Amino acid sequence: TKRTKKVGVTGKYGVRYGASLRRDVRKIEVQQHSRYQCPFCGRNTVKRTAAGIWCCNGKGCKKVLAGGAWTVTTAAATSARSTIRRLREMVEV
Amino acid sequence: PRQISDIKQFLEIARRKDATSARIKKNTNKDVKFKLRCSKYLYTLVVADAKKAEKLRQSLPPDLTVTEV
Amino acid sequence: THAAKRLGRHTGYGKRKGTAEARMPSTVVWMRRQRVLRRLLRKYRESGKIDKHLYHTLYLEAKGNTFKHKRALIEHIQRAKAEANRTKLIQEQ
Amino acid sequence: PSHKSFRTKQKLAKAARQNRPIPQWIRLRTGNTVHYNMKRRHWRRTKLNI
Amino acid sequence: AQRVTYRRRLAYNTRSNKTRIIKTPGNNIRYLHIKKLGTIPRCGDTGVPLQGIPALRPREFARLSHNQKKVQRAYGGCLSANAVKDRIVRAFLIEEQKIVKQKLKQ
Amino acid sequence: GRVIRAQRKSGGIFQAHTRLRKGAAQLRTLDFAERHGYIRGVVQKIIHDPGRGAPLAKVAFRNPYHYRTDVETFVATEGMYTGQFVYCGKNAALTVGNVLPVGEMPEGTIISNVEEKAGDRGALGRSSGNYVIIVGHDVDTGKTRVKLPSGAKKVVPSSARGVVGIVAGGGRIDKPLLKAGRAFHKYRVKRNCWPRTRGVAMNPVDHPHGGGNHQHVGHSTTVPRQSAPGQKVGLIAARRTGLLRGAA
RNA sequence: CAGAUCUUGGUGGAAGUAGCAAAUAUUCAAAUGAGAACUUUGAAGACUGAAGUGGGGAAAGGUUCCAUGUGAACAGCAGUUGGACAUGGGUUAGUCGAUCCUAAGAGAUAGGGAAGCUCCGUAUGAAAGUUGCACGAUUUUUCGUGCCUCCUAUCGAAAGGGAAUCCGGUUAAUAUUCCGGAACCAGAAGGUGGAAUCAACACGGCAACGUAAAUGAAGUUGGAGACGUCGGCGGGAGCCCUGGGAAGAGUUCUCUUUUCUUUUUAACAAACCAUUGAACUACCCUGAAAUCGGUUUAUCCGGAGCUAGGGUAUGGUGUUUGGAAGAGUUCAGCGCCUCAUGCUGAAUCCGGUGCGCUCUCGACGGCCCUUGAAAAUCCAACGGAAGAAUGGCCUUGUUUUCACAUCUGGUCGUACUCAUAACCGCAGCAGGUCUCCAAGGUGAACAGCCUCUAGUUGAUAGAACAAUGUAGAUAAGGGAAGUCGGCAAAAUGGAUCCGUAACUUCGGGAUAAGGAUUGGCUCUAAGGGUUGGACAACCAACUUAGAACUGGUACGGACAAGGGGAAUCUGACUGUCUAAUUAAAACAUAGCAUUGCGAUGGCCAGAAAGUGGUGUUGACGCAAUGUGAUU
Ligand SMILES: [Zn+2]
Repeated sequence: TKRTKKVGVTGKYGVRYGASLRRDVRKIEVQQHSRYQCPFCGRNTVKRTAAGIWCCNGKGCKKVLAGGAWTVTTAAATSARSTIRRLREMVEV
Repeated sequence: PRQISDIKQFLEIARRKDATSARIKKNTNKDVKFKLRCSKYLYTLVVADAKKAEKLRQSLPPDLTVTEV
Repeated sequence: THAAKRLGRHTGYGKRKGTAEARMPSTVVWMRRQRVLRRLLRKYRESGKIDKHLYHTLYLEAKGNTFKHKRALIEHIQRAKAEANRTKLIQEQ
Repeated sequence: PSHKSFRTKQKLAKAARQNRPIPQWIRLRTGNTVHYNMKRRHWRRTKLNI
Repeated sequence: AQRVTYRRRLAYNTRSNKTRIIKTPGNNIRYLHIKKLGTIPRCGDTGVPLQGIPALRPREFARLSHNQKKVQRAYGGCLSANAVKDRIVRAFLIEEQKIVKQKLKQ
Repeated sequence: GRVIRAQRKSGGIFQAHTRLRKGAAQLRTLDFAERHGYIRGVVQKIIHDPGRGAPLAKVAFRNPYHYRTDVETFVATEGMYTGQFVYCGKNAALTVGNVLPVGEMPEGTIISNVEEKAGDRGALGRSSGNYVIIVGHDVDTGKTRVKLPSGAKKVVPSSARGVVGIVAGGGRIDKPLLKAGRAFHKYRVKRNCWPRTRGVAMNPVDHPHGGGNHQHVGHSTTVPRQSAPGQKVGLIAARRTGLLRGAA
């Protein structure tokens, strides 16, 4: 059963706080409570702890990543990484 | 309290200087408990055979103080 | 009174003050049923009546609430084994 | 409260000793009019205030 | 049934007021104050508990013999076997990389 | 009248709650290694600092002069992972998480935890998701122009350090708090500034906005810059007011 | 002095009057005594009914605790009685706390202000010094120097951290403190002993790792201490329940192989520990897996090595023992003035059960713009400072992180109440005051009601039911016609089965509204656990559904326990305040917007300051305002 037409994870909030605010929170929490792939282990086991820290379990690669508030990587950081990569190559060459 | 199961070890610990008193306890199940009061621990040996108990008593150091409770 | 209740007395609609879940949790009933079904599936698999593939299929079906009780699972296993034997004997020629 | 300091216990001992009935001979002393005393303290009437 | 009281003047359910019910040889049900559970030492590189070491309070380790507080291996009782093996391999490989870097420089 | 809440916020009750904080996030002392070459440290912990929206990085460095390991409290940049190597110094590579002098970086680079002065150990762009852009350089009397998160332009000496990358923690203000409890929990580990009572809901003895048969300020909320304490409430030295639709 | 609502003191009418009515409740007999409704004993009837009127503590009190006497004053009646009065007695610790550490904080010192009382300040702009090696020394050892290196005041928790004790007994009053027995911790010194050395500081396992020891100075590193909350699952201990046997007691017109009480094993020590109950919990070896498999109640794991097989570790509130039956309990006899209270007999046994209660442990899952102390102290590692047996045999250095043995463990608190009488409220005041344990039945239940253990029967009494009262009930017919106003009361109420509208932010409204059933007895069907030669002999379990019969056409039979619906105004909601007349539409709230500030700064503070907060901060920040969800 679908159990929810559109609210989804925000069904715990009942009818309060407003529809637009609930929708924005729904998108954020969907991003927040998502398993991501470790860029060093290749396993979909990365989970968030305390708004900016992402860890994946297992026997190996117990690394702790510094990421975004609810996503492992943000668009601005990716753009900055590309810009810094470009600048470093120009300086080296 | 510590329990011993070796007859010769009990005899050695009885011949040891710190061994002062020995107690004989007879139970209703035909078992005899030999309890040695050392400085730190009370050592208990359980014997099920009266024939072996008699020889154990004979081989015990006569200079040791042994009482029956 | 306890003997009468064991025999099935004083257990009518007028003698119940709590809800059905309060008197006996459906969660506990489901947990007992799943443990019974998984125990039977393991017993059959280690006995050799079913193979790993049929065991895995029945395990997923039991988790999916396919079988109402042990008897229903046994009948399903018997039908599956009969069809498999039918295919094996058909392919002999 | 059964958890008292040494100073508190000594003060309680002093208060207990300064609560006994007055011997009559001192009151009967010539030129001494001690007689009755209102200094007597009851645990349920006047508190010691530490 | 029998009801119990604290055997000390601490009247609150604190972490230092852990109690266990015992039945004395007088048919008496009463409390017995017990200490907190011990902790197994953790690996310094991965944080995993160390195998072969008992769980005790920090002061209780002073009464144990030396071999009960460690493992007969390099970094025994401080690092796990996997951590020690990884350090050995990493050390050897990097020293080799230094040697080949110097040789290629020369 | 009576002393207002703004004047009462001089300390005491209104002090910061710093029991659970793990340490100041200063970069490092500018030493010979960072001034003439680089120094390699290994990050070993990435932890959450209560009251701060960005993770902190515990990084271990080898003491050049003593047999000892020194642990720092870097402001973790996004993409930083435990066990990686960071390099601090003039000759450090232009890589995310490395600490380099601002004057040695190419124009237009994105940095964080920038120093206003040499040895300041990080002043600018320290909040989560914020960064500083190196606008330009000027060798003659060496000074670097940078762009701050507020959009302002600041001139700094071309020897101040900075961390390549963007501060971790992403965009934290994009999610609604949605609850007074969430706001209460957020500010509990920060200071006693929440909740806030409006001045117009007060009495004249309490606030300049208090009093009246209707909840109204009565006078203009734009107060002069050189106002005495106790009357410097509302919009202090407001250049403009109201809704703006399109400007630089 | 006749006044001043004059001052102090004494004393009247009201007046033998108001009143001494919350918390269900007392009765009979005897003893004592001058005196008995209140004392004591016995019997009966009751209540608190384990979130207690029970047993203990923290704060507070200080002798109220106990014994023996008294009844002058108090116990608003009484008293032979008392928390009252008088005389004496009573608190026993290396293991319980304090003491030790540090938290928020306090606060010396340097230094700087201040006329000054004093203020700021705690490695601060201080020549702020305790730890580590042998240079010399008859000789097998902490004192004079030798160059050091981020040490540093203290106070601050009887609920934080922390070295270590249990059982039985004992007093009129003390018990983890005394006695008997049995243990543990820390510190000090140092008798063996095996190991290894004719030369260096042990071995075993392919590994996880193990042992009776198995040298180790600084320096460095790591770990423990050391940590949130909620939900489900599994295990253990105690309790609850249940089948037999044994001992005693109750009932016995009749029946009941019946009903009730006991049937106990502490710290500590040794060996096993998935067996007997409970991880595949972590790790290791063989092997390489798609037709992918394993697996939890709950969806996680695996070519970064699955399933499977075999191992390693974690190990008690688990098992077998010692302690330890000699203790305790129950029962039954002999001394009979019996004395130090003695002696002689037995039993204390075998089983089971669980969505049960309390505590605890293990593996998990969810939530955070919330990520949930510090220090004392202890342990481990890297590293190698230092050491001296040799005539193949007496002789020494390590092993006292092995085992055993000796000595010491100071000081303060310890009685009692912890409350409808021991604290505070003027009091023996229906008020207030933090916390631990929590039996049986009914019942979802720590609800209400009854009961067991324990406690109490203490609230001045007797007589009679006038008016009016306070509290509780009922009432024919009408059913809000009463009243500003359905104020008050009534009505509904549990559970199961049908059914459920407008509107809506799609989540709700909703238990909407509106209907039916409910007892007892006899049965039936289904849903699960070891099991002898696909069968199958029992034991041990709770549910669900249905049928017949039956009675006062009754049954959530006491208790327990929603009235519902249609609209308007207002506040979005949860939340908060005028303690003692206003709980709201007021405040706050998320949301929205505006303003200042890039540290030589904004805001705030300070008499000053070489001064404090924001700030362990840096525009996704701080500070100052307005409005008040969503659309
Ligand atoms: Zn990974």
